Amino acid sequence: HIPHPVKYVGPRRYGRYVYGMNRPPVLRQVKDWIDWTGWNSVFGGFSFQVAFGLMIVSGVYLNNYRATHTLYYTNKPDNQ
Amino acid sequence: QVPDVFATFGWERRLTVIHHPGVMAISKLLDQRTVVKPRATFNQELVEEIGDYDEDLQRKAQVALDNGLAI
Ligand SMILES: CCCCCCCCCCCCCCCCCC(=O)OC[C@H](COP(=O)([O-])OCC(O)COP(=O)([O-])OC[C@@H](COC(=O)CCCCCCCCCCCCCCCCC)OC(=O)CCCCCCCCCCCCCCCCC)OC(=O)CCCCCCCCCCCCCCCCC
Ligand SMILES: CCCCCCCCCCCCCCCCCC(=O)OC[C@H](COP(=O)([O-])OCC[N+](C)(C)C)OC(=O)CCCCCCCCCCCCCCCCC
Repeated sequence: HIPHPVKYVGPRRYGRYVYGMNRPPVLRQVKDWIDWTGWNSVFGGFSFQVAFGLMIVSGVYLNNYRATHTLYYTNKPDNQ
Repeated sequence: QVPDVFATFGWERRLTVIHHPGVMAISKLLDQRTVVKPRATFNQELVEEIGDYDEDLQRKAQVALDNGLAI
């Protein structure tokens, strides 16, 4: 490996929990958590499903909608 | 004049080296955990962090820090 520094630049401590006072917004806390535990796991874990989902759902336009207007021999109506 | 001594470690598998008689005496003395005691010295930065885990210890640690006590 290559020795590198800890990349976490967020707040190292929020202070003692006192009935949830003087704490960051929820979304800020979620972001700090993922920063603290690493985004590499998030990207790695979600990558497989994102890829599969994007490909399957992309067929809604690439395979279904487009195709409806793809066949060049379909727009022509008979007896017209 | 300080003579050299053999210092051995391990019970069944024993490793022998040469060592200083005074350094070995200190080593065994520090093994007397009931006699020789580790003591903590605080600073204001670390005392504040203690409160995040034990509020009572923070107050007591602050007293020790204010008096410069190794406790
Ligand atoms: C205005 C806009 C208009 C529209 C424009 C549209 C443009 C296109 C949009 C689409 C996007 C294009 C993007 C192109 C560039 C992408 C560049 C990029 O970022 O890619 C990299 C990105 C991530 O790669 P990376 O950067 O290497 O990852 C970084 C990591 O963080 C690095 O960290 P790491 O490696 O340390 O990561 C963590 C790692 C750490 O791991 C390790 O430490 C290694 C461990 C290895 C051994 C593992 C042991 C075995 C596993 C044990 C655990 C098992 C648990 C699960 C058990 C399951 C039991 C059933 O852990 C893992 O990854 C593996 C373990 C986690 C669990 C694994 C679960 C199983 C996986 C295998 C199966 C996957 C398939 C599942 C299918 C479903 C289920 C059957 O990959 C992708 O995004 C995928 C490819 C994307 C390009 C192709 C897309 C094609 C389709 C596009 C269609 C789009 C729509 C088009 C519409 C058109 C209309 C006109
Ligand atoms: C709908 C069907 C499914 C239903 C079931 C779903 C099961 C999964 C639920 C997971 C919940 C995990 C809870 C963890 C415990 C949190 C405890 C707590 O209060 O923590 C406070 C703590 C307080 O912070 P702290 O005090 O720990 O701070 C640590 C110290 N510093 C500041 C240095 C970082 O903060 C958090 O909440 C941290 C945890 C955040 C975790 C967020 C995980 C999200 C999981 C859902 C993923 C959704 C993905 C959607 C698609 C995304 C696409 C890219």
